[PDB]
Amino acid sequence: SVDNNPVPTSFEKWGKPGHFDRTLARGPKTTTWIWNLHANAHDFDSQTSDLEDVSRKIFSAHFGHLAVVFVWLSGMYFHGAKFSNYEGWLADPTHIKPSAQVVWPIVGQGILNGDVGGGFHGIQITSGLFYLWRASGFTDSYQLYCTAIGGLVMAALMLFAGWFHYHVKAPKLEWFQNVESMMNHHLAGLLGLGSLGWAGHQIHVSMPINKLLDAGVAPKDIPLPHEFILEPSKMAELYPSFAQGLTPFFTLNWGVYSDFLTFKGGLNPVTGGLWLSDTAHHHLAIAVLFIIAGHMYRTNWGIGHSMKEILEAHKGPFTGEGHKGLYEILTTSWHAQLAINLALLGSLTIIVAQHMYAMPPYPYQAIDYATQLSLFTHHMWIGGFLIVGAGAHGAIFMVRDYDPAKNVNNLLDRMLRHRDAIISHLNWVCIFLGFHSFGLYIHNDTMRALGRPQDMFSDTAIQLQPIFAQWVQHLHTLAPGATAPNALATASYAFGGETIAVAGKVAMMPITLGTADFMVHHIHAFTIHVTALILLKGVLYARSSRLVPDKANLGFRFPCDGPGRGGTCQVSGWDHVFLGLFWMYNSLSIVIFHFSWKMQSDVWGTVSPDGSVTHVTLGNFAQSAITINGWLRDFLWAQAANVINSYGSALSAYGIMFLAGHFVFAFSLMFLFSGRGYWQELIESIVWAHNKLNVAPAIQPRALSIIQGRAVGVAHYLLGGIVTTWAFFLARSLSIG
Amino acid sequence: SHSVKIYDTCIGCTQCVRACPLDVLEMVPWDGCKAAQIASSPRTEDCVGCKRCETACPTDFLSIRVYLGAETTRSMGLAY
Amino acid sequence: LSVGIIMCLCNVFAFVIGYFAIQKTGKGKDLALPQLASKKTFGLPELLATMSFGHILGAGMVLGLAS
Amino acid sequence: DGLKSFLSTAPVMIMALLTFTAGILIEFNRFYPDLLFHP
Ligand code: CLA
Ligand code: CLA
Ligand code: CLA
Ligand SMILES: CCCCCCCCCCCCCCCC(=O)OC[C@H](COP(=O)(O)OC[C@@H](O)CO)OC(=O)CCCCCCCCCCCCCCC
Ligand SMILES: CCCCCCCCCCCCCCCC(=O)OC[C@H](COP(=O)(O)OC[C@@H](O)CO)OC(=O)CCCCCCCCCCCCCCC
Ligand code: SF4
Ligand code: SF4
Ligand SMILES: [Cl-]
Repeated sequence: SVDNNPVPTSFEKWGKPGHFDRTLARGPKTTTWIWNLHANAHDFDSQTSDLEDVSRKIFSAHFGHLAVVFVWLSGMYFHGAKFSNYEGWLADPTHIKPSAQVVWPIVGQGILNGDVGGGFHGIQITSGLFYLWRASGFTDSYQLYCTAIGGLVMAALMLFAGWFHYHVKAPKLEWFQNVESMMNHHLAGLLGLGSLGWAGHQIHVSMPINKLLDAGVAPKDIPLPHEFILEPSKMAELYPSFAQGLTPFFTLNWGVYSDFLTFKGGLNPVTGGLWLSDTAHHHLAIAVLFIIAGHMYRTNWGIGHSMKEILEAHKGPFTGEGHKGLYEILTTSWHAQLAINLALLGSLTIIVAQHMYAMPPYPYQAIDYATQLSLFTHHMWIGGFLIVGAGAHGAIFMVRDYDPAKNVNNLLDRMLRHRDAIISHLNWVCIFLGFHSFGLYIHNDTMRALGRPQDMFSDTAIQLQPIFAQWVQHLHTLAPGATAPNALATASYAFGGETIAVAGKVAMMPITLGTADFMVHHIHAFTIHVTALILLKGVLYARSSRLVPDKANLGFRFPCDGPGRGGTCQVSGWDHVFLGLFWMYNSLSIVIFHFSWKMQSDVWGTVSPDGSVTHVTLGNFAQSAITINGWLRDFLWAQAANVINSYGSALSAYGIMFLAGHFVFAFSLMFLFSGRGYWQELIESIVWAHNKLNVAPAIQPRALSIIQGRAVGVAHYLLGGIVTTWAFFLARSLSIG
Repeated sequence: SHSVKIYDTCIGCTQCVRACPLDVLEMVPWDGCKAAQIASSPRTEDCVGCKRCETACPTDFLSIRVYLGAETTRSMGLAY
Repeated sequence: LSVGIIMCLCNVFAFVIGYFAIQKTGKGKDLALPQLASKKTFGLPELLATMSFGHILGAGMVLGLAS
Repeated sequence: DGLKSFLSTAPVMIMALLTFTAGILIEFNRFYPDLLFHP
């Protein structure tokens, strides 16, 4: 069921902007038209009312997005091969910092081409590309160039696939609605076979040059990755399990392969990365479990499961008709699927951030504290943005695609029927958490300021010991040998163990948890609960409330329903997204500040040859992170000295963005604190001045809309704050050393 | 209660009455316009002040005007 | 390498379970038309599913016995 | 002929003019740098 040439390819409609919207195609009258145009481009459900054409547009846009990502990755490989020092870093890891951006000498900006090692002048890259390339077995610039060329070819393939699947041969609706096969094809297909292929790549290619570089072989003396597969004698030379071939695999004797597929745990004490044998065995187990999972649902042969029948069988005495109907929602509404996928992908990116620091999987990434901090913070911010988008598209589904006649006494209807109880209890939880975390900080600030340190909440005072987290850390410490008998080391040394001391620097130690950790974890719980409260109230009240009973008729994105009923501005689901964006921003700023301070205070530093570690901020987190003043002075004021004393050096760009973000945040407050009536009257005065000299434009200038004013405000606020924190974090962690 | 006034530029398009979510306005017969009808507000004690009727009005400098005044349970839109 | 043959032949408990628990057996595109008593009784995809399940429980059983 | 008017759209002309002016300024700096006044 594939259509034949639905949409012709013509250059004429490119030159008439606003073709997709009926109102936009009449032409511009006010400037809002222009601002409507970019606002209305990707809302495919609003332009066309048929689900089929919306699905075609989404499929071709997905191919275009994949093309954009491939262009970005190809550029990264090209900048790592021509304008980088991957050659030179690879022979000497701990004398040379990674640098993959070379900047032209112009207007004095060549100062940013700093000395990174081996006669190189360029920006020290902190994305960790070198450590992943070492973990994959890369050893030459020509192979990185080949990967860049292949990425360009795959981007062209993605563009051609998008053009083909929109304009030439495009599928029908029941192709998209066949989700039973799509989940099997994504589990046993993409994830399972991709991890099987990467496990095969690990075992064959990434393991030999990695273990030879850890042994001490120069990178030029390791010949090339393909000559291993040319001659299997090299594997039996190095891993002596490669003597029986594929025979123990098919004959239930997998213990022969317990030489390159292991269960060690911990880190490799030459690099600080995870064990590559551990990661290959993990990838193989993940592949087998995912192949097994990708044969659950009936696709074409009558064997499997019906997801509809599974959902319809789940109902109880508390939940009425249970999960009746959710298959129809998730097969007809793109927005509902987008909401739940954004939630789980944001949670996954946050899980990735939290798992990557404590179990560093790349060689020499852990001792590069800039790379660790950058990766943690970047993945945290990506996850938080995706969770806000999840709340957004849940509200969008509630406004647009919800139907009450086709959800009667199921779970979703009962959510809507007890949303008051849900939101009121979440409100009480948020107030309780805000008091019993931030007021603990306020209590501590006041008692320290009053000269009563024995009355504070601290380890040397009234103690708040996180005893459950300590007990779980203890159980993880006694895991390898008692509850994990075949595991050699612990899953991570953050739970308890000994300090890995690759080079003179630290990679991981037991992260102890005291009163300050208790306080900051309950701060995290509080802020996550408030962001969840905002987004869940926006979802549950997107259609109606006691204030506005017809909110679904007003849409998802509307400023207000007027000054009446006391005032109803910011009632829409979009405005709940707007507020949840700031609260997610606050939550993640505190999360990454906790991470940066705890890692600099109790983990990172310099190891003495006797076995003692001098930390970066000398363990001040236990006594200073219990007050707001300690966070202001010992964390913000103290560590901002690197970003403000950067001028005249190679880090001075991090100074400039430290100013520049401070601009944009403040600029945001113009849009956030004001309203468009003032700006429209001011625009009237400037139009009168333009009328005097006959320079009045034909498109009439207007103030921005109320929604657009809020959008510009939140965008500039988040941009300025994130750029400020990025500049501060990077100039601190490129000067930690 | 809020005050809803209708001025003589009304052309009887009935859009303010259709836009009103609380049944404040009707259309009564008139002679000042070609439609021969003018909006009226007999039920301003039910008006919440949402100004949807003002948004619907097509006459330049709207013929219907809502003035927020005394605040009641009905006017603040309270279900409690 | 002989007792594992008897264990992954007694894996046919998966076939026995799928005889009396699979909702739809003889429905697929290719359904193994020479039907007989106990080899191709329900169909090709039922046989494939039961042999995969048998291999799964056979691997589990042999690595459980091999302590 | 729609591509000619697609280039004629306002962002394409303003980005082309911005690139032209930026190229002129960058070239005048990389030929003759460090001018604060008229010598
Ligand atoms: C040269 C080939 C060609 C031609 C003549 C057209 C022509 C057309 N397409 Mg089409 N398309 C193409 C390639 C082409 N497309 C490719 C490669 C894809 C895959 C991404 C699509 C996907 C696509 C979709 C999904 C839709 C169209 C639509 C349309 C029609 C309206 C014009 C339009 O979109 O506004 C002009 C728009 C632009 C000029 C936007 C430019 C792209 C912006 C800046 C985003 C950049 C991302 C880009 C898509 C991919 C990455 C670029 C790359 C350099 C990395 C028009 C007939 C639409 C339609 O049916 O109209 C009702 C529609 O819904 N096309
Ligand atoms: C998988 C991810 C995903 C997908 C598929 C969509 C898809 C969609 N979203 Mg959505 N969204 C997402 C993530 C996603 N979003 C996230 C993560 C958030 C949280 C921030 C939101 C928040 C959100 C809102 C609040 C709204 C949408 C809307 C929409 C719809 C139209 C998009 C639009 O107007 O395009 C056009 C997009 C723009 C014009 C935005 C461009 C301007 C951005 C803000 C600039 C960002 C700054 C940039 C990164 C750096 C600046 C550099 C500069 C200095 C040079 C479409 C269904 C809108 C809609 O109509 O709903 C149906 C809508 O109201 N979404
Ligand atoms: C630092 C500034 C600040 C502070 C203190 C608050 C405080 C609060 N906001 Mg908030 N907010 C802010 C900025 C701030 N906001 C900004 C900038 C925005 C814009 C996007 C928002 C947007 C926003 C939304 C959208 C939401 C909140 C919510 C909340 C409440 C969370 C529940 C809670 O913690 O209760 C406990 C209260 C506190 C921790 C406040 C401090 C109390 C101190 C420590 C105790 C004082 C002791 C005593 C009372 C003093 C009396 C003195 C005596 C002489 C009388 C709380 C009242 C949420 C809410 O109401 O959920 C329940 C909610 O939904 N806010
Ligand atoms: C941090 C860990 C240590 C502290 C743990 C504290 C647990 C807190 C109290 C228990 C919550 C019980 C909900 C499960 C019990 C539960 O699922 O009941 C089961 C019941 C569904 O019963 P049925 O048999 O109808 O279910 C059939 C299902 O298949 C659905 O159709 O659900 C309800 O009644 C919904 C009402 C939940 C009302 C409770 C709201 C929960 C708010 C608290 C959330 C706190 C989570 C804290 C831990 C993360
Ligand atoms: C950390 C970095 C900063 C990230 C902060 C972002 C916060 C997220 C804000 C999303 C809200 C917008 C979602 C649509 C919600 C929405 O539509 O926005 C609101 C506004 C129009 O909304 P109204 O409700 O006025 O629309 C009325 C229409 O619905 C009916 O005609 O749209 C705009 O502001 C248009 C201006 C876009 C400006 C176009 C400039 C070109 C920028 C494109 C480059 C983008 C980045 C490309 C990759 C580099
Ligand atoms: S202040 Fe603005 S957003 Fe609030 S009710 Fe009035 S017009 Fe609407
Ligand atoms: S302000 Fe609202 S409730 Fe009052 S008359 Fe106008 S539309 Fe009706
Ligand atoms: Cl202090």
